[PDB]
Amino acid sequence: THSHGLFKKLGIPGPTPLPFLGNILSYHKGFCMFDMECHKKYGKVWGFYDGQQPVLAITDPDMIKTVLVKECYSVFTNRRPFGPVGFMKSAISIAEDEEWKRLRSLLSPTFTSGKLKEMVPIIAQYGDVLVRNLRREAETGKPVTLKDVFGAYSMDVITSTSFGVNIDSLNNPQDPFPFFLSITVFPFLIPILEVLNICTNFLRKSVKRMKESDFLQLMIDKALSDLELVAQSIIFIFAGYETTSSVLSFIMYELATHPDVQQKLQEEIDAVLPNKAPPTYDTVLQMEYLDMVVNETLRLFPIAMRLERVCKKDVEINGMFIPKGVVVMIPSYALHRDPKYWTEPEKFLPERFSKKNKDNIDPYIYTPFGSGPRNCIGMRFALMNMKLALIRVLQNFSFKPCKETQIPLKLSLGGLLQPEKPVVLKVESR
Amino acid sequence: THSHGLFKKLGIPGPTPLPFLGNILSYHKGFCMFDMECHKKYGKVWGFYDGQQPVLAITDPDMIKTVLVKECYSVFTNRRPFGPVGFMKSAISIAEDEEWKRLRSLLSPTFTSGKLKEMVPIIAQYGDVLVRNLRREAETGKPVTLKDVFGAYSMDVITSTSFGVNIDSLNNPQDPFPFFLSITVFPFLIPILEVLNICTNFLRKSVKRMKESDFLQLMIDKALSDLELVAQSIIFIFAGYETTSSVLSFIMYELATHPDVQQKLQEEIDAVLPNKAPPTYDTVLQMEYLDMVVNETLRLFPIAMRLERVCKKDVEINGMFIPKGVVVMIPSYALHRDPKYWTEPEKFLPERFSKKNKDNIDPYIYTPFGSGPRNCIGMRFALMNMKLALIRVLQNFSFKPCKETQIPLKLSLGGLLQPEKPVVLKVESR
Ligand code: HEM
Ligand code: HEM
Ligand SMILES: O=C(N[C@H](CS[C@@H](Cc1ccccc1)C(=O)NCCCc1cccnc1)Cc1cccc2ccccc12)c1cccnc1
Ligand SMILES: O=C(N[C@H](CS[C@@H](Cc1ccccc1)C(=O)NCCCc1cccnc1)Cc1cccc2ccccc12)c1cccnc1
Repeated sequence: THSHGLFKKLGIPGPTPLPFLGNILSYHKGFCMFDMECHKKYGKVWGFYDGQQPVLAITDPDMIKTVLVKECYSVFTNRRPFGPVGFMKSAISIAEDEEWKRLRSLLSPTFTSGKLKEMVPIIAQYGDVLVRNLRREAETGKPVTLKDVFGAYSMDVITSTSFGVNIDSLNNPQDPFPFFLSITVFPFLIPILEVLNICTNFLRKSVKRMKESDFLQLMIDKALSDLELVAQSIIFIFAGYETTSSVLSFIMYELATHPDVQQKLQEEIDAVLPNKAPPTYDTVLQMEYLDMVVNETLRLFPIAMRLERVCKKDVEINGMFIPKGVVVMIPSYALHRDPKYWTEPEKFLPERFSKKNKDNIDPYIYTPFGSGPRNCIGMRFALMNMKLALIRVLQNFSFKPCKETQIPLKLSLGGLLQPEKPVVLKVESR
Repeated sequence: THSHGLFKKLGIPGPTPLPFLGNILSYHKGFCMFDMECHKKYGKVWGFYDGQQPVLAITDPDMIKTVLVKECYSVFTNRRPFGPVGFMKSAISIAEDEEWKRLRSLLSPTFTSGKLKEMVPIIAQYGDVLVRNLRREAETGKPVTLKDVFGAYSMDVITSTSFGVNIDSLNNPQDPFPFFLSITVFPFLIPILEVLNICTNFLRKSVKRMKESDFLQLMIDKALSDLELVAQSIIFIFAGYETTSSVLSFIMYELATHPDVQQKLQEEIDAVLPNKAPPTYDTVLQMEYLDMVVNETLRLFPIAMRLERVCKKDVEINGMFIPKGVVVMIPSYALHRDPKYWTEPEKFLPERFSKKNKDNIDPYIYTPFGSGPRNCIGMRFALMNMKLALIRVLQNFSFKPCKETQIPLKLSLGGLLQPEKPVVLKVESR
């Protein structure tokens, strides 16, 4: 508990840290409730300890703009060190400084407006596998676990949008994937596990055997290793499955508990796409209410909850001294629910993002995809992927609450932003 | 042994590393013999592994100038990480990047030509305690352990040149101070010990109680903490004792085994200082042969043996790619004995440093005090301290080999550059 006097010195409020543990016992209600409580207890700026690690929480939109944008390349370049990783240290999400800058430029032309438009005719296939897999569980009046049929779709998308492998995700899906804590109170142990190779060889040799003799194309086309190829593929595999399915489950819960929004969305889909027209790249972007629903759900459920940057050297941002080594954190979940910015923040209201009202929204308060040079590189792909899925599903089915549907939806009091009970809804055919 | 293929990839020769251990088993003859052997086996550039840590050895004087001078602030700023340290991480010798740059500027005016000239009237006291402590062990024909009477002098110097405490170092000296290895093959364990406070509180509270209510003066006069004061004091205490005594023992051994040089030096001392005149700041600098003896001894015995810098990012120096994280090492001991630069290098010959021959010496081959911005900050003080001691001792005593004198002198086959057996010589009074 030696370094537990930093914020007392700097005159920054926060919860009193216990020795060794710091303030980690306060995570018993989850990161979200802890951040929402501290945002009320200490105001605009406070600090806590993840073990011996000082973490300063900031809410000033100017100070957030400074960290994420103005001083990204200079001071706030990297996220919190995460280990043990092994060869995955070369992943773009985990790499640091110059190595990250080289990876960012190398992987950036994957999600251009042109490369995304090339994927719309490809994504349109598994949307029909998604509907037909749902039409079976709908003609039988059997409630549907959404994350299963969504994850089956989300897995089909990422394997082909990046590589080209086509699999109906109801036969054998070759893609499998607590203790993830303790690292906080035992980071000294991270370099320890850095050597006993505790990092499966499943795609470590299978994806490594991407002989191919797309994102896989533009890579072999400084330079990039074939393993540097494996680690990035795993990263792009991580997001496009779990994030895509979890948000789509979050959307259908809110569309089920708010039937008025679900119908108003179905009316717009039939308008832009008459006769159940196939969704194209440009017709998806025309739908504004679909964008408002996705934006409002991501406000209530920012699947990242927090944004983090490591302060690599002493700085004085927006009139506040911040010492080297301190982790700067932006409580995305708490800011998305801050009543000082959102009227009735717990209520699902897509009209916050109407073009009449989308101007009263600060882009450093609503940050579902981060901000600055190190934002979510797969943002445009993710939004398009989820929107292409919502259109084809709502064009065919309507969703109603079931007997076993968790109303209201508890968030996972544990680590990652998921529901406690899975989202099960009744599916009816139009 | 995963990272044991770096030099095989780069096409750089070196000894084959065993798993986990790397090449540390080759240290069984000491760093010096290992460096001298590898300098012959692989030529101008080679690499080895300190456990899993790659260390690239360079001998090209241009590449040495690049690392130590041209690219010091940019790439080669810090030495190898050393731990566990505790609060001593703020020491100038251990600090890194900006924190070191702030410490360097803050402590640099301590060893100016003016501040050194203020210490000559102060150092002249304990030189007489050194002579009188020797005159007792000389009027009794009892051989003298040099490092005892030298360390007693060297301890008297550092306590007053920096603080002002006066003690005859034959009563109780309040200054006490293997496993130091393993860190190489167990650095993962360094952050581990970083928390169980394995770093005595002896001067940690005594020197901390430097109420004083000099180097201590110029400190309280960005800013500097009072603990930042303790750590630096300990650093300055480390060098001025052990380094000063060990080199003075190295000099008297060579002056004893080479009586012709010892007399030619005594003749110059009586010339510049007739009637055993007290040595002053300017009379010490006039003595060239005294400088040549000190320089030649430091060639045969560079007490640091090696210079090291951590390559903080990918670079291509003098036409050689060097990857991030690699430790760049300059084998000072091996270069000081390189026959490609020195004629009969094992032979003590102060005439190498005569002004007729001091021009045939490359300053990036002879580096007893390092080079560049991070050179030995206490160089000018150390040379003056040792020279002020040699003058007053040789003005009174002559030294001859004894029965138990180790001839030839074995170097310590262990870690730090010391003799195996201590240097014991017979002392006679002129
Ligand atoms: C609803 C979907 C998604 C959300 C809400 C989301 C959110 C985020 C957030 C908050 C960050 C951190 C930004 C920061 O710290 O400033 C991030 C980073 C990242 N995202 Fe996503 N993400 C989503 C989907 C995806 C997808 C489909 C990909 C496909 C490759 C992806 C790839 C990445 C990568 C590689 C990073 C690391 C960026 C870097 O380190 O340069 N994400 N994402
Ligand atoms: C015969 C006497 C001495 C020798 C041969 C010697 C040698 C060296 C060497 C080789 C280095 C490393 C240079 C490099 O890596 O480039 C160094 C650094 C250093 N020396 Fe000495 N030294 C001696 C005495 C002293 C004394 C009396 C002091 C008094 C304060 C001192 C203070 C330091 C410090 C603080 C550093 C670290 C420099 C930095 O990190 O900026 N040394 N010395
Ligand atoms: O990713 C989850 N935990 C991460 C751990 S780091 C790493 C994952 C990893 C790589 C190699 C070995 C072991 C693990 C990573 O590359 N992760 C972002 C990639 C997908 C992605 C995910 C989300 C948004 N966008 C892209 C921390 C984290 C959480 C949340 C948001 C983050 C945002 C940025 C960086 C780290 C973030 C995770 C979460 C839930 C289920 N499964 C895994
Ligand atoms: O210092 C010796 N071991 C060092 C270890 S790091 C540190 C010492 C320390 C600080 C705080 C906690 C524990 C240890 C240090 O501050 N050390 C240079 C200071 C004196 C000094 C010494 C020599 C020259 N000039 C100044 C590595 C090293 C060796 C040799 C030369 C180096 C040169 C530069 C940096 C590290 C060097 C050591 C050696 C022999 C006996 N006793 C201790």
